[PDB]
Amino acid sequence: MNQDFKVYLRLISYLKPYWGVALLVLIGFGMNSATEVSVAKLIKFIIDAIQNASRADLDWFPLLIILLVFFRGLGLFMGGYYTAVISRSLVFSIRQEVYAKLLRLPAQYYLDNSSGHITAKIMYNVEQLTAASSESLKTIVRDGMITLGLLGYLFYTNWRLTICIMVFLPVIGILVRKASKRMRKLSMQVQDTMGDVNHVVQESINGNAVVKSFAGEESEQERFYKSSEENLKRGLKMVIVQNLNSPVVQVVMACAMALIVWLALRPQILGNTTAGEFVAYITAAGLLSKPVKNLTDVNEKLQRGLAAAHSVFELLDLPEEQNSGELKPQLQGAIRFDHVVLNYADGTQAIKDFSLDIRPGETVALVGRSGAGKTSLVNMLVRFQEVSSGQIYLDDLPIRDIELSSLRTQIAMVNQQVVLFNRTVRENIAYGQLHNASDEDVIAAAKAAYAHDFIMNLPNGYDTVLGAQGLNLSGGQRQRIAIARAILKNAPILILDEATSALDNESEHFIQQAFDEAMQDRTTIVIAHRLSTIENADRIVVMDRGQIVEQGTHQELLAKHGAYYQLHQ
Amino acid sequence: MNQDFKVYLRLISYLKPYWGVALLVLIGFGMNSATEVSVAKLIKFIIDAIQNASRADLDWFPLLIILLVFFRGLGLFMGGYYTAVISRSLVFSIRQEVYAKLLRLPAQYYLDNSSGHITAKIMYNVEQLTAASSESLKTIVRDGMITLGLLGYLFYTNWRLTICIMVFLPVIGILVRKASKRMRKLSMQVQDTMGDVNHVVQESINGNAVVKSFAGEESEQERFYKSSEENLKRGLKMVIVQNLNSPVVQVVMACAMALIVWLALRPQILGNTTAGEFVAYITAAGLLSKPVKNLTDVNEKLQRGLAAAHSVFELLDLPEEQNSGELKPQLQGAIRFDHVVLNYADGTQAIKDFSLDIRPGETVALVGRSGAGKTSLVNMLVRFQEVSSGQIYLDDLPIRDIELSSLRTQIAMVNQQVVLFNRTVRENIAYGQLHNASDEDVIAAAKAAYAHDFIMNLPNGYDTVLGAQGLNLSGGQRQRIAIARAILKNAPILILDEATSALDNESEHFIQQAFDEAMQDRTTIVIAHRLSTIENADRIVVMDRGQIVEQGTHQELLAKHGAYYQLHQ
Ligand SMILES: CCCCc1ccc(S(=O)(=O)Nc2ccc(NC(=O)CCC(=O)Nc3ccc(NS(=O)(=O)c4ccc(CCCC)cc4)c(C(=O)O)c3)cc2C(=O)O)cc1
Ligand SMILES: Nc1ncnc2c1ncn2[C@@H]1O[C@H](COP(=O)(O)OP(=O)(O)NP(=O)(O)O)[C@@H](O)[C@H]1O
Ligand SMILES: Nc1ncnc2c1ncn2[C@@H]1O[C@H](COP(=O)(O)OP(=O)(O)NP(=O)(O)O)[C@@H](O)[C@H]1O
Ligand SMILES: [Mg+2]
Ligand SMILES: [Mg+2]
Repeated sequence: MNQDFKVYLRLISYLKPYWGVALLVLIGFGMNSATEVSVAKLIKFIIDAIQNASRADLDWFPLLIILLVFFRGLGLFMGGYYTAVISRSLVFSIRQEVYAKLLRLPAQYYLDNSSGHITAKIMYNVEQLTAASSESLKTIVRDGMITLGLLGYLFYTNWRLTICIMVFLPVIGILVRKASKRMRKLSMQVQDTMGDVNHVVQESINGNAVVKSFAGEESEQERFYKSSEENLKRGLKMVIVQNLNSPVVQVVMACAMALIVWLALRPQILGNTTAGEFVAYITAAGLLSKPVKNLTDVNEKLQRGLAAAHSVFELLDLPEEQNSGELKPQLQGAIRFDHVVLNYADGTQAIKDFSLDIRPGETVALVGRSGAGKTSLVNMLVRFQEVSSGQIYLDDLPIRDIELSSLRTQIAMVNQQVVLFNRTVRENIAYGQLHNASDEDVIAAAKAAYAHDFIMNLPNGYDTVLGAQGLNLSGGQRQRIAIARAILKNAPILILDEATSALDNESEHFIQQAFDEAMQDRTTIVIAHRLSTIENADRIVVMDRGQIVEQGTHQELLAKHGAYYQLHQ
Repeated sequence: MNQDFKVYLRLISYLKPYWGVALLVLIGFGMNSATEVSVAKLIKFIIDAIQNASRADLDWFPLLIILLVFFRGLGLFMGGYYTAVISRSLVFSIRQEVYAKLLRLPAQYYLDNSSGHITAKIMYNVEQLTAASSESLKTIVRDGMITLGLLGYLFYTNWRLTICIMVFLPVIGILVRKASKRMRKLSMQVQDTMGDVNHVVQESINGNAVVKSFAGEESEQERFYKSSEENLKRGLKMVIVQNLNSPVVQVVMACAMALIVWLALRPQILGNTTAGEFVAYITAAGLLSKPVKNLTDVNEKLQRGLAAAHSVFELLDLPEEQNSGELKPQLQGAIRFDHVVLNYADGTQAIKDFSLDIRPGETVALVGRSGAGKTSLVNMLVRFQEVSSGQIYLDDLPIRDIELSSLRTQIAMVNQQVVLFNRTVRENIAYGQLHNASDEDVIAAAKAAYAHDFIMNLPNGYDTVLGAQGLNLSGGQRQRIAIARAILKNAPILILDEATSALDNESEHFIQQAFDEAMQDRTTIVIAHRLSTIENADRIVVMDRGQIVEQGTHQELLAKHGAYYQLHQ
């Protein structure tokens, strides 16, 4: 339960480059505090000048008005503006850090956690951090200082009476604590339910074709309501708790007021400046009412931001993709699987004691049933999945010794399920590490794949902004953009995971003919089911439930009368 | 520029079932207004009882404290709580309406607009509507009434002086308007940039494999910063405008105060109850300072919510999927394409004068190059794309005459790019219209596809919660879940758009053997490139750039020595 202090301290580490502007908020809120205590002083002055008859003093009051207010504004702005600067800026730094963390999270994270839930963390939670911090830091400092000024003033004015207020403080302290802990639990619940609403909406957007074909609209609406309504009945409860706590505190303050007043309304009243001194105390006691109601109202906002900071720090403390390395060039591309075993988070054993040695500039074809672990094997080469027992040596170097970005930039991949961005055709080909390729480099790539001619037929050529998943292009078309992207990469190691599955006989013929000219001392791993493209591979690896069955050339395996010979049914 | 009134009125149509609780906020904020005006009255009373020596009257002051505060809280809660109820509830209704609208948006919307941009509309914008409305309605009503009470009180107290305040109002009015219009433009900019940040993050999540393989992290970070920073320098500008407007208004109020005071500090002061009457006016003038600063501070929050309501109403007024119909059963499934033409939003002509007549319980195979318009044609049958010229008659009934949900529920679809949810295996098979299928129905479907045995090998059988895109399953595996889903549907019309492209020779053999038993007077359209599965089709349609080339049986077309004969290379 003490974990709040740990989160508070962590947050403070971020406001180290803001110490300069931090005192600029204290100066500003210190003078606004000075302006509120000066109100009580002015009411005593205006009475004393009317009582002890001093019109000469009263002539100054109009000049004092346009001065107290001017000096308030100048301090109120200095305090308010810099608070926002510190807050909004500090949160911008967190938004960056949280995003950077995300890009460092492994492939399993992305698989286990939906877009909606992930989004709510960087969006809703970091946005809640902004609002809560920019309003709580403002109120807590501005109205906190005001309270401290007026408490000080009441002590200088009459410490005998002000000291009776301190006995009523453990009541308020217990009342604010009970409400605070209740609203924190609710803050946790209001943010989770919000990530749930985000999840429901994001999924509906992704699966719009299934939602439409299978008429799932009523069912999506139902689950949207379910999560939407929980989120509503939770924020309502939080508001009831808030809107009920602040006045109960005001009433337990009024009881301290009346008791202090009944003692101040004891026989000997002719001591203080009749009205002047008496009214000044009552005015400074009332000038305290509003800044305190503000301090109790900010508690909802404060519990909300604490729940969000806890979520942000949790995200930033998640285990991420392990990266410690060296910048090797992969040269030609020798690959060695030494007693490799691949276990998925869920305990599935996709690869079992797989051992294979690929020589540089060799075309090795992975063939087998679905569930053989072909994609699983190839995914290990780019560290999408970490080796759990065994080793992968790329040029006799343990794969994990190579710096992650140095490995990836050297291994070209044509994934089984083609992934495209909502960017131009050119931006999709010259993506990431290829974002410095010239227009001529892009056209060269699209020509190497059978992509150039269809690109030229699109409404805007290479500048046709592709839709959501490039779903404004046909099946085989999206597939050739992915090939163009990998060809442009021109990497020592190439990976073709069902790269032709959506291509017509004339596209498949040109691309395979253009992949004969792409054995430029380039090691390539082909996962194909069309026994025609497999046929010309240097080595054929028959896989079954993460193990090798057979190995060898198209002739060798057909002569063996086994699995490969039987696959020629 | 007047469009704000149109948005305001629209919003009012939502608070028709809240008229009951609406007066409960006026009662509550009316008594809190009565409590603030009673402060000025009490300060006059406390002075008058001290001046005109009435200790008997002063004995009541302690009871009045615990009464004014008690009656404030009871009104402040009644006003504050019901405001939140009305606000949060009204917005919940909008969140539902906005979501319902979304599910009614066409397939092109989903293609043209990214998940991130769409999300920001239902999430960020509807969340901004909540915050802005629940805080502006509260402040505008509570502090609006207070201002009206104190203005009234100052008129009863001294209307000769209070009337001089009205000449200073067109100054404040011009000052608040200039600031208001400036913050509105900024509110527009702060929300758009937020949808941009959402877009960048959502894309990064979807394309994590490309971001990883092509090392696009630095580039994603850059664009995240670019949109993140714009959003920061815009909210900062809005805050500067706010934090500078409120005090300038306070100073132009102080000038009206000093002028009213210099007239009240003219020779004849011995008229009013010396302190009593004078102080009461000054106190009620100062009790006005804070609720007015609140009314000028709420302007930022108000411009933010207006920009969001404008966005929400724009979303709700978008053209949606046209739906006017009749509940026909599609019976056996006769389909007639009459001089059909398909033009995509962007002007591409995917289908040109396509005419074809399918008889019920016939297997018609669509064959041709990529870019033939096979997917385009099949997509029209489920109204994913509307016919632009020509007609589609399903059982001699114009397709648009059939009610949308009635068409879709009767046409089973196995899409080219398989789409799966982050739900259990069973929930993915028995999705939407099939969400009432029993466990035995699900197992029957997965057995009909080659799915049952691999499902049984997964960590949790039919209860294995599938990942993001079902990417915790292999290629051919995800494909068989989609087949299972369509088999479970058991529809009169079946559509197989490259439904076997990821299946091994033994899965492809079982499924095609299990699809021979799925010609139960069922019309099926097969888009295949494996000339083996096409071979047994009743009719073969050779397509090229949205036109038919050749038509006929496997024998007829091979004997024709044309395109189909040439495809047998
Ligand atoms: C300690 C624990 C308990 C707390 C407690 C205390 C007291 C009670 S109670 O039941 O007696 N109640 C209350 C008792 C007292 C008060 N308040 C006051 O006596 C102070 C009111 C006031 O006169 N405030 C003011 C005046 C002049 C200003 N400034 S000025 O004179 O320079 C000026 C400038 C500009 C204008 C207007 C410009 C436009 C024309 C007017 C005046 C400014 C400014 O600038 O902020 C502000 C409030 C209350 C209340 O219940 O709310 C109960 C509980
Ligand atoms: N992330 C994952 N978590 C758990 N199990 C997984 C995951 N990815 C794959 N598997 C399982 O591991 C086995 C082999 O997977 P996979 O490597 O994709 O096979 P494959 O040979 O590429 N098959 P396919 O592409 O369909 O012809 C299958 O039973 C998968 O469901
Ligand atoms: N939403 C869209 N907007 C614009 N053009 C599109 C859209 N969808 C498809 N097209 C284009 O229309 C043509 C035919 O599309 P499509 O119907 O998907 O062909 P296909 O025959 O299924 N090809 P394939 O699946 O790759 O073998 C192609 O040139 C596409 O890029
Ligand atoms: Mg695979
Ligand atoms: Mg297609």
